[PDB]
Amino acid sequence: VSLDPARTDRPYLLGRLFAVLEKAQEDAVPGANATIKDRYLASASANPGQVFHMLLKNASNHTAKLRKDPERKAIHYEIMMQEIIDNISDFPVTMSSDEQGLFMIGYYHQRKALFTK
Amino acid sequence: VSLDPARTDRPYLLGRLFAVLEKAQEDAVPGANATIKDRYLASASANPGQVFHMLLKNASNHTAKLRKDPERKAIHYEIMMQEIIDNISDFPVTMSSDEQGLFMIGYYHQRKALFTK
Amino acid sequence: PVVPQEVSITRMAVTTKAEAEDNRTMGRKHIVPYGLYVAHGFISAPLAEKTGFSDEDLTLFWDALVNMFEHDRSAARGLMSSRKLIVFKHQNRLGNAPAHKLFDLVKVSRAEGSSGPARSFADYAVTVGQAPEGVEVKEML
RNA sequence: GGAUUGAAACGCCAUGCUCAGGCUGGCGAGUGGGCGCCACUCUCCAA
Repeated sequence: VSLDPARTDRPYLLGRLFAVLEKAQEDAVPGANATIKDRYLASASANPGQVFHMLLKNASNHTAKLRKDPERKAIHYEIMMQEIIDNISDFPVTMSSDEQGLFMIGYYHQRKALFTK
Repeated sequence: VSLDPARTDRPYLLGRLFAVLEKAQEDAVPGANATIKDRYLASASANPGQVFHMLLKNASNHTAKLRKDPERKAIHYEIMMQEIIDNISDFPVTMSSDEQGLFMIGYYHQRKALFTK
Repeated sequence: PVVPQEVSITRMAVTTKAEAEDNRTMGRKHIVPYGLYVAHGFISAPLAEKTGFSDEDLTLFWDALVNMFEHDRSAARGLMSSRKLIVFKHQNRLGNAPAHKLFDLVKVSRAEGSSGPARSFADYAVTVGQAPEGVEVKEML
């Protein structure tokens, strides 16, 4: 078992999206004292509709800063973000417990891939 | 017989994960009067889908302290968690008796390895 | 299959000279969220001819079977009740068919809305077949 | 093509572990605790 790029289960996709967002921030601001997951992990899993929009908004700044210098992947990150958010229909207001567990599973599956190769 | 890192039986993997989480907590807050083993061991083995989404939050909360020190002992736990979750697909809502026995066996197998040289 | 659940309990007092000194004790329980059961039975005429078992006794027996659980309420029992009763009556002093064939005429299975776990009698469907000519089947009980 | 104290030699017929008995009665996860302290979108470009 590993990351499945065709599951299409909404919590799974949300977990993947969160993983990529945190990776982006990490690249943008090295050595940060307080990261996004330290700030929002509980709420993001419990009530996606509350926070995700502003998390997406801030992401643009991190990508914009990166692509301003001769370093790239940033296009790769935004490509992942766009292709993932293409499949999501809408952010739920609330989620059940098993759905929250699926969220974490998706998050970890996604995160392991990024450090491969 | 000893820890088999290729068994891939879901209760076995859950048992291993519980032990690693307990180890992380112990490292984070020395000398705690109460530990997750006392608070949750009964519940998790019976209904995994209800509590793991909570345990994983405190997992990150604990790792945050360590990673913020010059104590570098602290991505080892994250690496282990990535390995273990890589084989899981979903959390069972309920488990049978023999499955719980296998869960305990996996837990004890995992715990012994952590204390080797 | 059934899936028992185990629940934890507390108490305010102690029974004997324990030097804990407030909360004082803890307990345990086991319960079944839901389940449905089936039972079989037989009656023999030659033996009744020896003991004298008579018809009015049979009527009383039917009544007791119907109203068995009404007086059995208890702390641990929960709620239990009966739902169905089918009787096969042979037409002579010795049967006209094997029992196992008769027991097969009754079938139980999930209703259309299975919806995973069963939690009420409405989740099942019960049906009865057609009995051989030598046997009478009455089910209104 | 006389004589291994030898040459021959059944343990055999057949019989029910049966009749029946409640794991019960019952017990509070309960008492209570500020996400706070504070910080310029700002410097200049004919129609």
